[PDB]
Amino acid sequence: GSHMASLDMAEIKEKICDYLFNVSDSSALNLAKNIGLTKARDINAVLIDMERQGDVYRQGTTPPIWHLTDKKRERMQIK
Ligand SMILES: [Cl-]
Ligand SMILES: [Cl-]
Ligand code: NI
Repeated sequence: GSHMASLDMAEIKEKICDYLFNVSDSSALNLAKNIGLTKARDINAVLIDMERQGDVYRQGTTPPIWHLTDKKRERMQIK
């Protein structure tokens, strides 16, 4: 919920990266449905931390839809 340095949170973060990059942009609710419903609070915590760092952004309110940022995609893809 805070333990961003744990193996467990690194695994949730890569599952989020994998989904947002290879599947699509997503609500947090849909990420939990795909990654594991019992991990919703850690998914929310990782998204908030990635947002603070400019690696994802949220779009809209009901619910917000999470997207990879251009800064993050530039580390992953060619222009
Ligand atoms: Cl990542
Ligand atoms: Cl990836
Ligand atoms: Ni934590």
